[PDB]
Amino acid sequence: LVHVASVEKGRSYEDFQKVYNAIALKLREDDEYDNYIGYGPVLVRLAWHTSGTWDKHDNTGGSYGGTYRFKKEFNDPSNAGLQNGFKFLEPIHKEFPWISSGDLFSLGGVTAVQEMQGPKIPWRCGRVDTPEDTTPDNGRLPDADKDADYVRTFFQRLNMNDREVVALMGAHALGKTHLKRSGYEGPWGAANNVFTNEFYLNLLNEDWKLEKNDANNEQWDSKSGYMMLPTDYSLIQDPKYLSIVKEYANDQDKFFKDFSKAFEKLLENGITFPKDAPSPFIFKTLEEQGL
Ligand code: HEM
Repeated sequence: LVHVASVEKGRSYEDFQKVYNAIALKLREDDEYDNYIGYGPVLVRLAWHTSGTWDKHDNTGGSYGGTYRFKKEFNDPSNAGLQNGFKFLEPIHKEFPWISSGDLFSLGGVTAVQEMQGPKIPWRCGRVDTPEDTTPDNGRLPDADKDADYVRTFFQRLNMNDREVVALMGAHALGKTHLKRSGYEGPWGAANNVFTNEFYLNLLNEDWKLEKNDANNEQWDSKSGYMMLPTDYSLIQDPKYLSIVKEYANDQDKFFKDFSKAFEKLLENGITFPKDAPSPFIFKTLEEQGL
């Protein structure tokens, strides 16, 4: 099945910059969430999980249809906690009812990365809501208790190569694991609502110990109070991933550029953009606008 991008009727860059801005202003205002981490990280994860159900083999799942709004997908165990990002976006959608669900979930992620001082992420409009029976089944998002071979094979289904995988994983600088959500507990670093290459630096430079958490799952822990999932740690166990981790730990600009490309790609998988579609939009941050 082909999913052709269809611009919300009559809308242009300024309309979407207004949606961006409303997201960004609420991110600033609603600062208490998650012990003052704020909503940035969970909005990035919402964008990824709503895109990451895609299957390149038959074009099922993906960001286009905004199917997270249906109960089979919002109740996926893999999505536990993302309801907080959805609730955040509800007043945004009420103010701007013309935006599609897929466009809003993906734009939330872009806006969060940029407002957290991350790279610019070009973003295209035109996702169209599809019906409840197009919702992908549970089980397409990845397990955390696995090794590098698992990670590499998993991401082939999303058409991501080694560099794209290691770059995307750098988003684990953000937010934290929550025991009641995923069976893992703790942040990956100190700067968890500012977008930096800290994930790679901590992988290489902390002294990690393999411990069991209070849900009886293994995770890697440091004396600084940081953690890594087994799938994170696999990036320094596999020699191909290790090389790339070292590259990003040593070049913040390269990480930013490669993350931006991979994240846009993730958010666009499955979508056909007509030859005469608008060019991708690059939104200004609140700071750049003086707001
Ligand atoms: C092998 C792939 C991956 C696995 C197994 C994985 C697993 C996890 C787990 C278990 C959590 C903690 C959930 C919780 O307890 O709240 C988490 C959080 C998160 N993940 Fe991933 N992840 C992967 C890839 C990614 C990618 C590709 C991105 C986005 C580019 C991403 C962004 C995030 C963010 C931002 C959080 C923090 C959420 C919060 O603080 O609420 N992850 N991930």
